[PDB]
Amino acid sequence: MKEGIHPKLVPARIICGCGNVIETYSTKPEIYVEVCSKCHPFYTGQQRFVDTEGRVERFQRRYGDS
Amino acid sequence: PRSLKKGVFVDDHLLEKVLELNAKGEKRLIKTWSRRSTIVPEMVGHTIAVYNGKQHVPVYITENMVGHKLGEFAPTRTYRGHG
Amino acid sequence: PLDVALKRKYYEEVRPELIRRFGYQNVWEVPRLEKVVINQGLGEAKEDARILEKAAQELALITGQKPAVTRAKKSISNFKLRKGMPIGLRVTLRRDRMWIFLEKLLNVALPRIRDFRGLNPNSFDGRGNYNLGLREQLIFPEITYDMVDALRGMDIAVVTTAETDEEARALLELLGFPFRK
Amino acid sequence: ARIAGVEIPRNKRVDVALTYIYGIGKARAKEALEKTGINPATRVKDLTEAEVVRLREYVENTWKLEGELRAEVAANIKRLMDIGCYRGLRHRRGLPVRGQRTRTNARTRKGPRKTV
Amino acid sequence: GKGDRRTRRGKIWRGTYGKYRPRKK
RNA sequence: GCGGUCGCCUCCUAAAAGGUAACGGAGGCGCCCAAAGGUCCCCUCAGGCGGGACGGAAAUCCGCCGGAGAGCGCAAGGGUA
RNA sequence: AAUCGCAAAAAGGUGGGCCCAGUUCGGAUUGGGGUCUGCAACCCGACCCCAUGAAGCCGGAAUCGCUAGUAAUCGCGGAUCAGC
RNA sequence: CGCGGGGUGGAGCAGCCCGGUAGCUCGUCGGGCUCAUAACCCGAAGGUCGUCGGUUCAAAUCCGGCCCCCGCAACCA
Ligand SMILES: [Mg+2]
Ligand SMILES: [Mg+2]
Ligand SMILES: [Mg+2]
Ligand SMILES: [Mg+2]
Ligand SMILES: [Mg+2]
Ligand SMILES: [Mg+2]
Ligand SMILES: [Mg+2]
Ligand SMILES: [Mg+2]
Ligand SMILES: [Mg+2]
Ligand SMILES: [Mg+2]
Ligand SMILES: [Mg+2]
Ligand SMILES: [Mg+2]
Ligand SMILES: [Mg+2]
Ligand SMILES: [Mg+2]
Ligand SMILES: [Mg+2]
Ligand SMILES: [Mg+2]
Ligand SMILES: [Mg+2]
Ligand SMILES: [Mg+2]
Ligand SMILES: [Mg+2]
Ligand SMILES: [Mg+2]
Ligand SMILES: [Mg+2]
Ligand SMILES: [Mg+2]
Ligand SMILES: [Mg+2]
Ligand SMILES: [Mg+2]
Ligand SMILES: [Mg+2]
Ligand SMILES: [Mg+2]
Ligand SMILES: [Mg+2]
Ligand SMILES: [Mg+2]
Ligand SMILES: [Mg+2]
Repeated sequence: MKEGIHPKLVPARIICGCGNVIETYSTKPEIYVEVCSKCHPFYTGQQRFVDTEGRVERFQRRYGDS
Repeated sequence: PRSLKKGVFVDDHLLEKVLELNAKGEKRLIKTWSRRSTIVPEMVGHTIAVYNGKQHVPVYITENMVGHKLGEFAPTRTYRGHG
Repeated sequence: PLDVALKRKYYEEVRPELIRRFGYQNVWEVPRLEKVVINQGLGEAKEDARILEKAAQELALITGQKPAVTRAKKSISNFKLRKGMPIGLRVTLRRDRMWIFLEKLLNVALPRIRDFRGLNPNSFDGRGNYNLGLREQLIFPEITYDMVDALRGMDIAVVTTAETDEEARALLELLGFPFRK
Repeated sequence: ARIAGVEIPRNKRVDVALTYIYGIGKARAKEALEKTGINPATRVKDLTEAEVVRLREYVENTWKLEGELRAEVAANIKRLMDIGCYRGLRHRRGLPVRGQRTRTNARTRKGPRKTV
Repeated sequence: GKGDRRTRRGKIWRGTYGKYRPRKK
């Protein structure tokens, strides 16, 4: 790369719903990310939290017995 | 929203004819005047003819019309825009 | 820095599982990553360069490279635009510096997308390369939310040595790319 | 600090800064406060990073919000329309769904006047 | 305001009672 | 007479050298550029398909295909990667 | 039924919070979950709760009311009435 | 078929030189004043620029063909 006119890019830290991401290698070492969904939080590790599909089923059971 | 439950009110004359169509297992056009009543899950698949005040409108039935009433599928409007 | 977790994961994980899956006779035949091109379509900066440098400021902060400023090939009235004028920002990152970038893209950025149930499994351009469009520059860890003045996304073009995208798919998958199946 | 999906509130207070989330009102907010054992009177401007994470996980996991909620709403409407439901074909015509008189004052749901 | 059923003054206006205006003298 | 024309460039007429007429068929010039000049070094188009937030037929980007149909300040011709 | 009940009067008063923010202003619309009346709440009831939070930052030309316990502003009751 | 000027909201006119945005009066529609209409006052809608092609990044505008309009000319014979 050309000299000057550049960001430093240095080994860094990171935080999330997980714990730590040592990899990084970026400017501004040590970062606090809202939620790294890579550690296992969110969608991956298919939580499917707040599960759904009430719709028919819901009005079905409060109906079969009302 | 809306409610009424702890009763789930449905008229007879059709409920009897709907049940009498499950046993023997026969699906055919069934005319009614009762839009005051809820629907299925024992009617699911029957072509009930709901009344709109003018004439009976044939209404297909699927397991997602369940929670609602019969009149909700037989409009009393006839609008077709303005001008 | 020649370590990098993903660069490691490619050789000692992805590369082998790819061979026993396609049966490459040679060593090179197996798909290598090369060249990741990031391009901001920025008509937003028609008659104001002041807004074009703040973006470059941002792009180099997330990539580690100062981007090059593309310019309008032809004049095209309808939406202003004459033969000159800075109309875009683009940086081509290759080996290593591409690796450290692609790693944070998977383990931080995409995770921070409002919604997101997977990347499009049809953005493969047939000859085995993948493109994806982001809608804002806040999903990258380097961004502080207090450095922004307005939201501007970008185009990301990942290119692979794999002749087919049937294969190009596996590479990206095994690398840890979240596809919507 | 970022909570549901994203949505960064700030200052003012804590029981109000939660309302600014899609899916959270006076109740759902003023509730999670003494359920994660935190003082509302303080401002999100200042609070231990610990308190911050009790919120996000509590709220973002207790129920669905922002994107997820919105997605479910528009999804219920699609069904109402799909089925031929009157309550549903009042969504096609973009007209008031809950009774009401459209002969006049229906603006909010009908839009600005198109005089003739 | 007298139109926010989700408050004291609102509940009074309509004349009803509830969570935001409980019956308790 | 009235009308039109009057010098210069391009094409055809022009009969495979040059040249060649008519109030024959059609266009253009009366400028322009301190870089649109000299040299050295690099670079190669137009399009077509696929791919990609706001990008739409077309703004910027990636992929393959693309001998020139692009470009060369303005007419036409010849020329030219 | 002056001898019980509707019944809390409301503004006010005290204390505290909001700090000018389309905002703890404003509650329209809409999704969801229920209560009650009624044979029956789809068209078409009211009410509660959760979420949604709209237009509105003071209204062009015009125009109404009121001379005192009036005008403003605050609540309460009744008739009709299953409910509204 | 000579020469010159034109063709633009419903009417009549600008805008065309010089490129890049279509303006005026009337009328039309909605509201006001009036017992009522008009006058009057407050608001709003409405034109692809005769036509086909060309030029340019861009055409009511520059260029060409065609169709209509107005004016002038048609003399010695
Ligand atoms: Mg009987
Ligand atoms: Mg109503
Ligand atoms: Mg008041
Ligand atoms: Mg309020
Ligand atoms: Mg003469
Ligand atoms: Mg010759
Ligand atoms: Mg091309
Ligand atoms: Mg393309
Ligand atoms: Mg395309
Ligand atoms: Mg050429
Ligand atoms: Mg030429
Ligand atoms: Mg030539
Ligand atoms: Mg040539
Ligand atoms: Mg009472
Ligand atoms: Mg507003
Ligand atoms: Mg509010
Ligand atoms: Mg204010
Ligand atoms: Mg008097
Ligand atoms: Mg009253
Ligand atoms: Mg009553
Ligand atoms: Mg004229
Ligand atoms: Mg005219
Ligand atoms: Mg003129
Ligand atoms: Mg007028
Ligand atoms: Mg009028
Ligand atoms: Mg013409
Ligand atoms: Mg040119
Ligand atoms: Mg034209
Ligand atoms: Mg004479």
